[PDB]
Amino acid sequence: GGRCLAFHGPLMYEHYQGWKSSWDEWVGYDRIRAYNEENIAMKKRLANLQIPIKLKSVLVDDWEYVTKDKKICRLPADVTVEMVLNKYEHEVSQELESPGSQSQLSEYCAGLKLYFDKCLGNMLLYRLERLQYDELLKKSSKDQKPLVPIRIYGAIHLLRLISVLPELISSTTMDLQSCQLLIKQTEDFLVWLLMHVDEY
Amino acid sequence: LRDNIQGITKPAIRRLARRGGVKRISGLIYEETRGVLKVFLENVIRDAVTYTEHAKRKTVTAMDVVYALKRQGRTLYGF
Amino acid sequence: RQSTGKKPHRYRPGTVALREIRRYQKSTELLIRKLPFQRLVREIAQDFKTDLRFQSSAVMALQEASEAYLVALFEDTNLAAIHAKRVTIMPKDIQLARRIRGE
DNA sequence: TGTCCCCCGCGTTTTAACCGCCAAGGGGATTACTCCCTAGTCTCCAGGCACGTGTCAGATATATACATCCTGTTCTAGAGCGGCCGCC
DNA sequence: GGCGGCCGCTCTAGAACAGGATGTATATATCTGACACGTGCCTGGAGACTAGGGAGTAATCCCCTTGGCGGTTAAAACGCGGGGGACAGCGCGTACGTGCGTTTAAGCGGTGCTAGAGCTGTCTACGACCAATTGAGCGGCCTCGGCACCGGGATTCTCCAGGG
Repeated sequence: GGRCLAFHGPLMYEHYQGWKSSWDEWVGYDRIRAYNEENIAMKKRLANLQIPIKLKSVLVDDWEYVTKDKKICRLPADVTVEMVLNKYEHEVSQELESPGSQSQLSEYCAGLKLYFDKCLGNMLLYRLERLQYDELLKKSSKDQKPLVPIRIYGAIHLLRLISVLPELISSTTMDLQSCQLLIKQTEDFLVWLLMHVDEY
Repeated sequence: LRDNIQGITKPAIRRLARRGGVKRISGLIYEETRGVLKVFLENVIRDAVTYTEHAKRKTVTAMDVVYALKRQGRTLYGF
Repeated sequence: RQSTGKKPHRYRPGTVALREIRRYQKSTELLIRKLPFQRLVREIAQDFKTDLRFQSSAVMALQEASEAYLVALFEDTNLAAIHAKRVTIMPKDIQLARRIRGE
């Protein structure tokens, strides 16, 4: 189909056109069109968005509170996001999600875990919290093991993380209905945490 | 039998001109050459038809064609 | 009735023409194909008399005579072309050659 | 001298050509029986040819007269120049 | 107060048009020279006859061209790139159109003479024709070898790119 479809420089392909039969080659390498290499280099140089107002008091309460206490005083924190992320597949996915595939919850949970795996160092880092992360990386470098933040970080910063993702969501070229779905599951998250006030 | 004047193809006339030592061959020479060949055939074949009708024969021999070429000063040898 | 309807060789013109002139001038075989000329002969003959046949040798003699006559006419046409300070032949040169020949 | 469009050299895909092969059935080629008109005379006579001659259309002759071609004069259209007018 | 734009004025030239020029188109006057009619033949075709032979026609036969296929690779045909050449155009020029001066031979008319083509005999070898014969030309068969075909290799002339 069409009139111009060639992996090499196009010669109105619909094999090297305009040449004899003793020049064919069908080996496999990388392919680039480049418009016949800029038309043989111009013929050899001419022949040479915000969260809804439902439970917004939490970040107001925690903005003043992290100035001197930072919401945590024990480095091996007993609160981990692993169980509260695992409970989503057993509590809200079996009740609120429409019958079908739970990919929109499980895949998003795995993506949130992957984002939390490397989100440290660039964002969500108060100054003394940065010092605490520095001392955690110092004490975790004595056995040349990777720093895994699933066992030393609480779930209290997850609310701030879903507060600070939407303005960097629109920082890249992205379709609007993906952001609509993002804010939809953010609304689902705040619906789930509306009555579960003990863990946060 | 129709459109038999196009049986003498364009590269056939080109090769005939190449035998005559013609350097360049125009695109309008083919119709004129076909017309000249048609006139020459309409003379020679008609003369051979008269020769065959004279001899009470139904098919025309090569000898009658030789006679028809000879009577117009274009005698042919080998037949 | 019931129907609704890298660099190529790139030979310049003239050299290959002279090559073909040298190849066919020293050649012997017939340039015109057999059956198209035979069919043209039958089509011309059917206007004068129907139910007429031509033998193979009569068609051969007609083809060789026509080839020789057209070769001589093309030689005269090319001679008139060089005579007219040209290398390309024109149909008016063919008409002039026919007028000079008296046919 | 230019130019551009007309033709040539070559890639590609159809396209019919030539040999391979098979019968056919009008048709060239050969042989014979017969029959008309052409080879060859006899005679003549009416159409064809040599000679004589009145004659009727062609050529010479010349003023008159065509007849178109060459050239001079004028008509009208086109470009250049200069005077007048409005604007910044 | 200076300058661009606009319109009128004069200069210049293409071209339609009318008048002069010279070689033919005609209108008689008259010569004139073959044109065709008449006459007198007379020489070739037609009526009629004899005889025969080559084609008209019938039959056979065997032969050879037309139709009619697949196959397959040579090539016609379509189209792209492009490339050199036909022709419009412009300029240089010379050499051929036009015109009479002057010479010079073409032709009309005349005279003499023989070079020789018809014309008429004459006599003589010569070729068609008839017996009689006969010997290699040609259809056909056996043999055989020269170049078409198929590749292999190669000099060899031709185009593209680099250097001065």
